[PDB]
Amino acid sequence: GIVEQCCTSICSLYQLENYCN
Amino acid sequence: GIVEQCCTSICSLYQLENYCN
Amino acid sequence: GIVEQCCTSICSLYQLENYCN
Amino acid sequence: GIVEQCCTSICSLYQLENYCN
Amino acid sequence: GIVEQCCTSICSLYQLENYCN
Amino acid sequence: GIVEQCCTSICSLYQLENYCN
Amino acid sequence: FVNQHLCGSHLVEALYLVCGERGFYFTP
Amino acid sequence: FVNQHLCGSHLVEALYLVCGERGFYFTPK
Amino acid sequence: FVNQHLCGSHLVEALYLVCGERGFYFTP
Amino acid sequence: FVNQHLCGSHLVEALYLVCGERGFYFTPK
Amino acid sequence: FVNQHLCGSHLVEALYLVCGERGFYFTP
Amino acid sequence: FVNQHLCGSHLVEALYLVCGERGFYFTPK
Ligand SMILES: [Zn+2]
Ligand SMILES: [Zn+2]
Repeated sequence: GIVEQCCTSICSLYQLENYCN
Repeated sequence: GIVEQCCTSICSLYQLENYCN
Repeated sequence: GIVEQCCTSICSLYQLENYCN
Repeated sequence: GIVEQCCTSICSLYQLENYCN
Repeated sequence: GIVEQCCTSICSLYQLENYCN
Repeated sequence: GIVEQCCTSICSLYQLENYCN
Repeated sequence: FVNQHLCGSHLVEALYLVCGERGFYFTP
Repeated sequence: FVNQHLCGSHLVEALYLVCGERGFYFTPK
Repeated sequence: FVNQHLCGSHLVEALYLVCGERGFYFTP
Repeated sequence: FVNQHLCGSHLVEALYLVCGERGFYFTPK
Repeated sequence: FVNQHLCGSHLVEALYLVCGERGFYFTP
Repeated sequence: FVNQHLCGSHLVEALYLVCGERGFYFTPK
């Protein structure tokens, strides 16, 4: 999920936006 | 500065970019 | 919804749990 | 007590309830 | 106590030290 | 660097003050 | 309104802690 | 472990800031 | 007043940092 | 150790929310 | 002065997130 | 690296509180 993805390596702002509605 | 600009109306993350070095 | 209810008045953990998935 | 417990494994809120007050 | 003293005006660092053991 | 000096051993608030403008 | 914006940031932190594995939607 | 729990707390703050009014999906399973 | 409730959250973080190992008195 | 230090900061925030007006005592000793 | 203080705390966190490697300019 | 990223988020908060009106520069690399 999101935690596995962004807490094992740093998500950039582009990668975080993937999660907005 | 940034207090005047961003403590009464919301600054977007794109407006915050201006203060990056 | 939440902002109306919890930003104008203090919400306990019990009431915040209503907004969980 | 608390750091040993809650920093080596996740404490529930009800586990944290013990440490009030 | 501390919440009215320090959430009414900002408490400096020294004023905060008042509430350490 | 501050990250190097303060991210493995704890910097006191007095060590941090060295980094103020 | 900034006050409402900073209040949402604390609400999202509290829900994170309260909801645990379940998650939550925050639209706002 | 706990460190994933602490990270997930900064993660949700960062999502809140990034997504603004849109809001975001947060179903950790 | 969520005003003071939000403030209080910044205050305990500040106390934790200032007091370090000593701990602190938090009786609102 | 920084990790325990960062963890303490999140614990104190969580206690603040759980314990409300009762407060709490955070001795890290 | 309290609002200003609490807002500054959130701004510095947001600046950190957006500026990453580059750092930022901060003086209030 | 994530641990350094997380520590940086707390460092910035501590600096803000300690430095106050003076401000600080925080260039993490
Ligand atoms: Zn943290
Ligand atoms: Zn706040």
